[PDB]
Amino acid sequence: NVAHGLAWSYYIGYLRLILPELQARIRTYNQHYAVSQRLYILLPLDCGVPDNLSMADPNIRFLDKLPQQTGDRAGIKDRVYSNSIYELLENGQRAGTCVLEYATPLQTLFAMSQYSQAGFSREDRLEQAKLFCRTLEDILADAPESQNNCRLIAYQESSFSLSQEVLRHLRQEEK
Amino acid sequence: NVAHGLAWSYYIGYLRLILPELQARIRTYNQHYAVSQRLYILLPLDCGVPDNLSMADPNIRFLDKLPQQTGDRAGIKDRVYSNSIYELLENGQRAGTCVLEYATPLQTLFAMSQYSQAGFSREDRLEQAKLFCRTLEDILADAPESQNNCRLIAYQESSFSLSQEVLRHLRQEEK
Ligand SMILES: Nc1ncnc2c1ncn2[C@@H]1C[C@@H]2COP(=O)(O)O[C@H]3C[C@H](n4cnc5c(N)ncnc54)O[C@@H]3COP(=O)(O)O[C@H]2[C@H]1F
Repeated sequence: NVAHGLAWSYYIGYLRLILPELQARIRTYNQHYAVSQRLYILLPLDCGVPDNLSMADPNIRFLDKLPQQTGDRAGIKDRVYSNSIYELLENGQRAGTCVLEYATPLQTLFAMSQYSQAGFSREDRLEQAKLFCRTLEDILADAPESQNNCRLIAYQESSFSLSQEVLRHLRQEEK
Repeated sequence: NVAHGLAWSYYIGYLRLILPELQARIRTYNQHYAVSQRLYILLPLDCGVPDNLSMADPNIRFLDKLPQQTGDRAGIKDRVYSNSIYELLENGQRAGTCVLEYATPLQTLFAMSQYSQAGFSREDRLEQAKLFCRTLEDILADAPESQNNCRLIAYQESSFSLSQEVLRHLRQEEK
């Protein structure tokens, strides 16, 4: 049961910090250049987390980075928190724009199954992925930092489109 | 037993990535400006991890940052990995220079004890801190990425000097 600590580390280390300042950083980018107002976190339950989001789906294109967020943390001066903005194509048309990224601990969970010393078996990846997604959902429900500033996209994979899955959450948000 | 996953997340997410390129980044800084050749990770077993290293000890002074390390990870373009270099004073004298930082998961472990939903009790901080330090030691022993490029400083706290503790590991390294 190591997915529980990873979910809390994901909140304590990442989301508790960037979410309060997130909507102010998006308004900064929009005024100089639109992008939706919340961060969309991808949660593939098969634990397949590609490093390059454009390879997962050609219709997901990188556009530009948000302004950086820096702070002194654990002895590191101005540790850099940056997020990438993606345009989601549909039938050759720009169907939306948002800040999109995977949940890094999912791949961190994936890599633990390879190492023998971790004691984490391959068969447990899906169960711990659901637990990570479920524990993260329970955290952000009571999290004061998250006031409708974050959206979690969880899915299981033989035809599938991540652009359509992301666009689904985008369209329903506009209502 | 959540400290086990945090140690592996610390290795998979951070040390597996920066250590292979670490010694090349130090040689870059030294040639333009010396600093020791390995990264010193602070592991206070009381789980007290200040954000500003200069507050922990006045004799630990920030000097300058290393060149950044960037890579595309989990959908984020050019995620920034940066480390701070510190000069350690002794009796008003510069007694050494090295890349120094705390282990971030230690504070991440510390914050989990506050939240009730985490199910992590305050009394377990010391035991999990030792387990995190011990599990991290077992990982870096078999880690091919770590070939004498990293040093772990673990300690327990009524007179104590972190500068003296760090300088102890520095002096013994030179032999
Ligand atoms: N660049 C860096 N400098 C210093 N230490 C770093 C580091 N990268 C990693 N580490 C160490 C390894 C450990 C687990 O690394 P991951 O497996 O990537 O899981 C991270 C992913 C997410 N996350 C946090 N910051 C960002 C960000 N800026 N961009 C995108 N995702 C982020 O939050 C999780 C918990 O973060 P943490 O700071 O509590 O623990 C980290 C820290 F101990």
